[PDB]
Amino acid sequence: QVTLTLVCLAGLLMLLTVFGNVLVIIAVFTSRALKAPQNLFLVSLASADILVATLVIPFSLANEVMGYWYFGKAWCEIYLALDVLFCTSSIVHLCAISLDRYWSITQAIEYNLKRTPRRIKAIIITVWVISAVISFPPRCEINDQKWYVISSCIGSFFAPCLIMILVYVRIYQIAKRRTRQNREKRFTFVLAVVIGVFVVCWFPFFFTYTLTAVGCSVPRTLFKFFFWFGYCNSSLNPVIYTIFNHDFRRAFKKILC
Amino acid sequence: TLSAEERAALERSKAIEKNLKEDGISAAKDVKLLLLGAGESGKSTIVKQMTGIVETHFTFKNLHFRLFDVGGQRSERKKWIHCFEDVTAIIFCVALSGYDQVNRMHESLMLFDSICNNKFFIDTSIILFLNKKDLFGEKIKKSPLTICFPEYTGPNTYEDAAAYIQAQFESKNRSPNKEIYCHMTCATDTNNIQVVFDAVTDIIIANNLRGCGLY
Amino acid sequence: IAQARKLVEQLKMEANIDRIKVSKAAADLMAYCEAHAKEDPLLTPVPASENPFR
Amino acid sequence: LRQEAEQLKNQIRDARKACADATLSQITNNIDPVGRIQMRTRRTLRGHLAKIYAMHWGTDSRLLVSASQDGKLIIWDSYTTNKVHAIPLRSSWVMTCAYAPSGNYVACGGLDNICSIYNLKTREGNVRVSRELAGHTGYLSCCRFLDDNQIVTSSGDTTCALWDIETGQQTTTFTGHTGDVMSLSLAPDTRLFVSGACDASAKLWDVREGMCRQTFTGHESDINAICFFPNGNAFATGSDDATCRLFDLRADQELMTYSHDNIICGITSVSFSKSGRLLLAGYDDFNCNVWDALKADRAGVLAGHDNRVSCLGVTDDGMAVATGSWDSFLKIWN
Amino acid sequence: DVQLVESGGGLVQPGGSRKLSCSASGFAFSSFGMHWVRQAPEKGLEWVAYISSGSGTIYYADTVKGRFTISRDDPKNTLFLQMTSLRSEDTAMYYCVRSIYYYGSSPFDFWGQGTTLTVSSDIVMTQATSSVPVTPGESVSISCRSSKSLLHSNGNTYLYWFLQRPGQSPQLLIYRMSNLASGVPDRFSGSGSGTAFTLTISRLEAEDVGVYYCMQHLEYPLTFGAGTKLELK
Ligand SMILES: Cc1cc(C(C)(C)C)c(O)c(C)c1CC1=NCCN1
Repeated sequence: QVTLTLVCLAGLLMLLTVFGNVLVIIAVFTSRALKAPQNLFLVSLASADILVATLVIPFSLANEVMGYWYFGKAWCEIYLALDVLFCTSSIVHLCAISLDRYWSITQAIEYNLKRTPRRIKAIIITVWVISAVISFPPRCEINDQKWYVISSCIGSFFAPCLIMILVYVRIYQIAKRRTRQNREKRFTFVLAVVIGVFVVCWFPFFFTYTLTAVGCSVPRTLFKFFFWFGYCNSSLNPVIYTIFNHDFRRAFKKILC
Repeated sequence: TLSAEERAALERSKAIEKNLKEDGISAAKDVKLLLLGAGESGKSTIVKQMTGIVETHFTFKNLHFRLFDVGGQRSERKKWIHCFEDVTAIIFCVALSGYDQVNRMHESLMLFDSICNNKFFIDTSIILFLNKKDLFGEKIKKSPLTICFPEYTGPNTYEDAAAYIQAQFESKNRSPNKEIYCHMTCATDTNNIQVVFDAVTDIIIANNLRGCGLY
Repeated sequence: IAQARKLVEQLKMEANIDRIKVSKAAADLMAYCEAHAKEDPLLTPVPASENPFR
Repeated sequence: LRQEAEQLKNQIRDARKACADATLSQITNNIDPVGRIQMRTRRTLRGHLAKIYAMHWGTDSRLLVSASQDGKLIIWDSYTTNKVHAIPLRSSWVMTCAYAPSGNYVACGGLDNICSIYNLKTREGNVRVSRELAGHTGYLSCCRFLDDNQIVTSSGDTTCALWDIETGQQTTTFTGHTGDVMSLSLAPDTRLFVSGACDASAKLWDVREGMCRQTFTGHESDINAICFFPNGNAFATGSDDATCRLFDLRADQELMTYSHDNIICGITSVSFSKSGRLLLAGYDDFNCNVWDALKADRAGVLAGHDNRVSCLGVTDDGMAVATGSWDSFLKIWN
Repeated sequence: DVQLVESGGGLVQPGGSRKLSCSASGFAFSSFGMHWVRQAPEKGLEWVAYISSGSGTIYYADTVKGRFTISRDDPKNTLFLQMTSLRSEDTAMYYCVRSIYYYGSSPFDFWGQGTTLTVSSDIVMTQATSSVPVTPGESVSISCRSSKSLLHSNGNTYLYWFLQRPGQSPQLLIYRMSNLASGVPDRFSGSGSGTAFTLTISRLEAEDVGVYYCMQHLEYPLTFGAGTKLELK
């Protein structure tokens, strides 16, 4: 009976995600100050977000809105793989961005000699192909082979999460060591947010498959909530990675005016 | 569409664009420094230690440095100062010893203030060199202190006055997020490149978290 | 001394100019501007066609 | 006696005042004001990588050259935005450029205190340096081609010189300003020219005689740009005072005052239209206004660049106008 | 100064394979697009091949396609045309030309010397007659005709004129039918309509006697016209 409100919510998500990602894209392309080799990761992540929000979401919403997949074996079998690809792409991009930061903050000169767009593009292609190899193998259903689901879950979430935690902890420690007072609070808040939104919006889902699938099976109606939460990160992340960057702040102000 | 000659012209334009882009990417790797002393300061000493603008570049630990010293320009600096707006950092030299020739300390301090507070050029870190340690040290103990600065009211010698004038110089640094490094040279030390290297690596680190603001 | 002599020698020359009246000069400028106001494209926009910058 | 110098100043000021009736505040009021004028960008040249300080149109009214701190000169094709040539400079510090009327030569200079001449039409199909005019002491400020073998320059020495390119030696010098000279413009007759200096005054010069003929004053602060009238009978002056003024070369007095309260910032360049009705002037506030020549009304405005408009030029045919800014972008407005 | 030298000629039986090499010296060879032009042993001229400045674009005529290839190596300052499977009519004299394209360029300005060789739709140009009697000191005009109008939308009528003195390599005279090639007397004048074109020679001297051609550059393949020889009746 509230299906109209649900579709309104879905459309709001569509518009917010697409607007944010396109704003980021235009800001990065249209400004000279943002002409650095480190912005291509943001470009790729925004693209991913655009694709996933524009085409994956509508079919998922159509599914489970009445309980049946009105299409046949076309295209469910490729839709599942496409969704998996466009999701894990964001996670891999976040991990790569964090690693690049870390390497930039520590050992600045040596790495500094290796920021040519050639390496950045190679990294992006590697991230897309690793996502492809993760996704491709082997009443629209989902796979149940435990040896597949658990491995995919761990390799897609736990390792990137561990890397992000370690690198950001290392960065915070270095910033504290160079702190030797007012900004101490000002920037401790920023780091949490970057590592906070990522885990809160995504930790429950993988956790659950890792649970409720191999161990004791405990299905609950909150899965739907976990699934829905799994998507909004794509819309939150573009904003998180740009609100704290002055040049992006000026670009957005110019676009506004 | 377009004719064959126009197609050839477009291809030539694309080749020119690619060559220019590659040249720019290659050039943007090195670090540019500006040396702005005052009068008889040890700018000549520093540059030799290593009729218009003079450029001398050197490579230290696979890092290319380009140094500029606009000393020959006798015209007013408020014009043409804006040229060096996108510079990694600047280097300033004073002395220590000479502080009674006129005075010299007041002139250097006002010049430093003027260059450190500009509408642009406001967020560039500063490296400050105190060369000619030996002459200052010998001048103090025989003719203390005076100093021209009144209301000193501190210990006579030696690091007392050294740090006092140092702090006087780190003063009048209004803006945050912009550090002033310092070092005292005897005009015979052979490690100035080391301190410059440390300062530049610290500055680039600071820039990195700046983007990753952090902020 | 030398600077004063040069300055006075220069200033002696500017005393020779007439000058000419200002109203007549303004009339000349306005007349020329009105006369040439026809062929200037910025003043009168050209048609969308025959414009090198489409 | 300096008192005799100031007595001569007083008497000449009195004569000038006696030779003034207009005002220029009631006359010209009856003409049809142009009102607001709409301008739209047409092309955007995005090849550079750093600040650009000077540009110049060719006599053909299609090609132009721009100089930037990256140490390169680009010969653009405005109709197609094609990079005709890319010239690597010996010294990366440049502050001016000029385009020869014949189109065979282009000159540029800056803080290096020398003016380099480049030959475009060469047997080997590649540009080369023809002459390195090195006589000045200060930084170069402006250059202009009198003809294929005569170039005028202004530097920080508070002086200007006329050169013989093939000989490579100065043939005349101007030493009256007593203050840094920043810009100059050649009269259409190619016989007289004027220059602007930081001494808050401008002087007219005679090319053949090599001596000043008239000195203009009444301006509060530095002057950054000057340009002649199409008829070669008047000129306008830029400033850091945030004001523009134009003087008559025969009546020898100030005429107009282009002042608006809302704008308090330096003026980087100025230019006229083909008929002289439209006055153009860059500003430090990132947008260049358009002023009526004889109404002192801000007719229009041009949005962009980011920061900051520093050089502009109008084609000989007047078709379009180009502007440049420290963001490494050129725009064509029609 | 600028001068092109080449030596790869010889006598090869039908269907043989050879290589042609002309070496540049005296200019920025790496910044010029190079062509090859074949002059049949008796008469005539026809475009053969073309390689762009960065070797990023290559074109061929019909009879040449599939049997010949063109290559270059900028560091060595050499141009290569590969002879393979040559047929009976391929025997001819060959020239390698230099050409650069931008606003107000002068392509086909300078030609090579030539190296002999023995063995064993498209725009069409018309000229007539092939020999007209002329004497010194009196004006004359030569006309060339095409099928499709050369007037492009830009207003550039792509037409070129060349003069080949008896026993010497040709040289450019007029490009785009309205300009004048460098180092040429001002008596020559190019004019014509969008399909028909003519010349105008004044104060003729004994040095102007030769055979002329008309060529277009609007669209590949480049097609040469017939030769009109001048004499000293
Ligand atoms: C649905 C899904 C399932 C898995 C398995 C393999 C864990 C079943 C995945 O790895 C991935 C990436 C997805 C993609 C997705 N989940 C919620 C929203 N979009």
